[PDB]
Amino acid sequence: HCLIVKCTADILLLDTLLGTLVKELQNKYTPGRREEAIAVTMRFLRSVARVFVILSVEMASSKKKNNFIPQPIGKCKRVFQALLPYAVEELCNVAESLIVPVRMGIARPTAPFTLASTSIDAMQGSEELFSVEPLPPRPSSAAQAPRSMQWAVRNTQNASSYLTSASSLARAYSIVIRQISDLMGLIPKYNHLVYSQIPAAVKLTYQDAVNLQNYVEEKLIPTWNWMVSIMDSTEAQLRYGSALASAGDPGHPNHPLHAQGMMSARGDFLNYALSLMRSHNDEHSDVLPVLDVCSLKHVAYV
Amino acid sequence: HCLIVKCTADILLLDTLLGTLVKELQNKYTPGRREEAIAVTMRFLRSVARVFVILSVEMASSKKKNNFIPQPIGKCKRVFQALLPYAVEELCNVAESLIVPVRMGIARPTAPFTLASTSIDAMQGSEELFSVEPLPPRPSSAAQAPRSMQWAVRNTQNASSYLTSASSLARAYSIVIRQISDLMGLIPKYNHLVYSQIPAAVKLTYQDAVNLQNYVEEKLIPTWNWMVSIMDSTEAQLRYGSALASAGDPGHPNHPLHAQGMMSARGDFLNYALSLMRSHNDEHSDVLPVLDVCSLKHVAYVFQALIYWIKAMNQQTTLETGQNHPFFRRSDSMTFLGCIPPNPFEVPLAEAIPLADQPHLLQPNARKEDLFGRPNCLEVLPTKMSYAANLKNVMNMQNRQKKESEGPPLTSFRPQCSFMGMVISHDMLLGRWRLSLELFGRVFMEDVGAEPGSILTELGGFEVKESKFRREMEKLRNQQSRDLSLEVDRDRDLLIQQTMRQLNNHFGRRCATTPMAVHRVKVTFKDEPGEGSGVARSFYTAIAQAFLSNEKLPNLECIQNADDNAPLFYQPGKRGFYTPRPGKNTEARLNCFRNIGRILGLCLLQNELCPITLNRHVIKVLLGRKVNWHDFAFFDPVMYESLRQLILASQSSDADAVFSAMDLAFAIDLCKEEGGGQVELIPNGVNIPVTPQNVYEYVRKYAEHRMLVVAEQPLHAMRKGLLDVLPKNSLEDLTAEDFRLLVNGCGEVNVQMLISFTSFNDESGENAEKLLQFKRWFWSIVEKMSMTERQDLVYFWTSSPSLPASEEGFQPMPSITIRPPDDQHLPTANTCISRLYVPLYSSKQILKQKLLLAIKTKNFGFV
Repeated sequence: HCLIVKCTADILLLDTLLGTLVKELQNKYTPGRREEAIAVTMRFLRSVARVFVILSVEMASSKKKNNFIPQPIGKCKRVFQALLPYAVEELCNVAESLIVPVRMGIARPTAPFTLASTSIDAMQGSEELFSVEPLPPRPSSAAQAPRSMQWAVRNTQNASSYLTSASSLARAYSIVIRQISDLMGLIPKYNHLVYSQIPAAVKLTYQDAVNLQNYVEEKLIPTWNWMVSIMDSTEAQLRYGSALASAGDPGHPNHPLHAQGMMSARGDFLNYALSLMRSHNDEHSDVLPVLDVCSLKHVAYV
Repeated sequence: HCLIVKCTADILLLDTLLGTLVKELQNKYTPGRREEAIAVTMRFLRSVARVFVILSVEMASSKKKNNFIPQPIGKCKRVFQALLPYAVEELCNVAESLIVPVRMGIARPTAPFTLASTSIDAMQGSEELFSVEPLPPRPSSAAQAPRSMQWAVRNTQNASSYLTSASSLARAYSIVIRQISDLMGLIPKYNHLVYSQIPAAVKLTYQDAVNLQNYVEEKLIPTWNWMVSIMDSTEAQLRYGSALASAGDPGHPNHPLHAQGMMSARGDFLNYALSLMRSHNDEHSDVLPVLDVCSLKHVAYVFQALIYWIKAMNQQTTLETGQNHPFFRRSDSMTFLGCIPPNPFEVPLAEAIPLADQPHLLQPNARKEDLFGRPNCLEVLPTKMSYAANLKNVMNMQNRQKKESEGPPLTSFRPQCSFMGMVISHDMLLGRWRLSLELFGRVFMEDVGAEPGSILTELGGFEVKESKFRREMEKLRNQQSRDLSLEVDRDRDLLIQQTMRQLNNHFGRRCATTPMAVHRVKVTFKDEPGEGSGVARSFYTAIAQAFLSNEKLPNLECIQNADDNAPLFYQPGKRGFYTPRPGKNTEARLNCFRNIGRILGLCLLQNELCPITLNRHVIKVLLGRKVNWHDFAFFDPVMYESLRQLILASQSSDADAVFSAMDLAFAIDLCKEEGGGQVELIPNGVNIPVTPQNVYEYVRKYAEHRMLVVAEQPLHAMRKGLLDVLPKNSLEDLTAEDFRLLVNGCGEVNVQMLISFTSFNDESGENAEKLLQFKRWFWSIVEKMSMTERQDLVYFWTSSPSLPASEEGFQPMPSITIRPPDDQHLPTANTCISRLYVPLYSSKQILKQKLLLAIKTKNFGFV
């Protein structure tokens, strides 16, 4: 953290560190040293990755497209560009670890927070998170939808919440997927975009690009299946509700274009449970599917 | 719907329908008709299943176990019992469809709702849901956790919500899993439970039961994997946090026992994300894992239901001088969940039972693990914290296991659970997820514990048993309109004789074979005939003091008209704690003891404390259940340990020489309080030497004789005395530790406990700050009181010294009235309402002096 975020007037230090790692990774003529260097490198890269994610999540994306891209994050990109084949693998694992609590439905509730606009107020939050000692041992002693789709929305026709935290983890996941794609994007030009840009970086070859791509695809299959299955199910429910809106009579008070506490709530819940049970066997021919899309913000990000 | 819920005065209609389906399902001789009938039947059954689930979800489970089981739901069960093999399959599919929206994390938010108590208001909601026309075509035009686990809870150390709907779907899922298990439960008896019960039902055979079971297992594997992986991950995080709490320094502000908006929230979220990323690669060695369990209510419901299934299967599966002899085996409370004993002959007494080592260590809400000493898919512990690796390992382990009826009639069906593991018995799983279970067993008890026979109640501590205790004792109290009245002196000799004589005249003029259930117990003193509760509390105290005194008794033969003067009780062994002294064993003595047993029954019936501190083996005998070597530690810890050392010496290379040098024989000295002299443990025992090979018998007979043979008649008398007042069933809930909390309450006056039950009233008219300073003064004085002075304070304030072990222990609650400022007057307490009244003293010194002088003026008048 401190080398990257707090040397706010230098870069040669970081370059020296990377040059050292690269030289030792190429120390093929010394026995064991190769594998030792790989193990060392990976253990460093996961630390870089944590620093990178924390920063990226805090800094608000500029809605005017600007190259502000503050130097902490630029430095992170430089590391990953210099150590590309390894950086890709560790990034897959960070991505994977961020999504699973949401993809299994487990995650904690939290209150919401504003993304930080200034570089300074973004950076400060990470200081208080990395300025830490291990515990000592015991002392010696949303624009609104059109009418053809409004029926499918929970609408009127701080405290913590589960959905806040589910959403923000999906937001965070997207960043890593973009960054992995970007690094895969550099590969064709790399025999130029190493030597014309950076003092030292890892040599790599077509065979390696193949194996990286194999690895990257595998790590995405679970989240892909989860996304696809939910999307298909949602699109089906929407299109059916539209076809019924065409064939049915808008004079009826239950038509999608036309449309107490505890018992109304138990009504809502029972309508939902009954719609769920019906839908499983296509026993649902003449009433709108019970649905709300506002929960699905995490699949939208993914 | 309408045939089942609205024909509220008929059943033959439904029977006719079922008979028709069954006949056509057996129409094998007509082509195609068979398959047509099956298709028809299934389409009907799914409709029945919807009706059933809707009803079952609405009707609130009766917390008193009742067979109300309203006839709509009974009819549903009849259908499924008549169409069993098909009913099972469709039920799997309904279960599956209910869980997936939660198991994928997708489900809608909703507001909460109350379960319906009456049958009527349950039924009405379903009417408005089934009274529907299809849309026409267009016209032609939570008890709080202990400190070792509090760090893992989001706690303080209508709108819709997602969690409401996630939870209620899990609640609904459990019902179907129970019902499937129940139907599988009927299969062995079915060739009787068809024809003896219902006009018509489907014939089925052993071969079919096999295939049903195959089908049912498969449909559960996904939810099983999801449950298991999350549980392992949770248990790992809990156990690691505990190990760190042991090794770390509690002086540090980040220790689990020691422990802005947007930025604090972004703090919380970042702490969580960082803990998540760290945990995946075991890069998490020196900070607590970020966790909250309150979200996990849906896995709690699913877990409870999945045990139900395996537990039912297991019921189908089950249908010396050795150290292995039952005397030496660990007993009630001691045998932990799926555990094997820390052997008492290898482990020090001090270590084997920290409660038997230190008797004052018992608390109402202590963890059972402390008191009795801390204890392939299941053998390897939940080591990894990451969710994902546990899931992957679960699937790999599952892959390891992957890698007319001829012969048996249904009555011979031998099912089990065998997949996921080779054999599961629920004790193993209660061994594996021990902490998660215990934590659920505090946090979710009000809700998941309301399921019928919910496994959480088996983790129910003292207060669960006490919740039953009030209900049973008040039920036994309110069934009778006849009081007990005792008029006694304060003098020890007169007090004993008068109490026992009046108890015999009350007992004997009522039927002596029926328990002495009474409306109220009333007591009046001679020359002070004030009456009722506080007087009776002062009496239970004083009569106990009279029995425990080292002074000589008056002749107990005086009690027969309704010398064996040895003191009634003595302290065996190197405890402060009592067993009856046998005296001359005359009938008059046993008659007295039989009345003392009645006093225990009476105090408990009234929910009043009796300060008689009896030893564990005495209490086990009173409960009517077996006494073990471990209870000899409760008889005499120093002798138990010395005999353990004698057994360690029997395992030494010089044991024959050491036992020769000790000169021990099968004869024991008894103290005067045990009847005195030297007694043979076996005939001719003085001439039979103890050897390293007979020592196990010697140590057994030594312990058995001292705990039981010495006092068998006093014990027989007291136990008869307890049964003379209370019915046997009331003993069945309790071990001696529980009986201690109910009989004696908390003997240790925990000042924080007393604070939480105390209310303050003000009559002084002085300002809230002076009142709060005076309240602080009072509690800081009570904190500085010795335990004796605290016990005297509660005795002065209430006419009893022990605190009740709970809120439920108080009748009525303790309270303090602050009176106008006066430094002359003393504090005074109406013990018949357990309320103290205190002047607003000008200084803490005067408050202390006046309070201590009052409670130490032990001659209390019975207000």
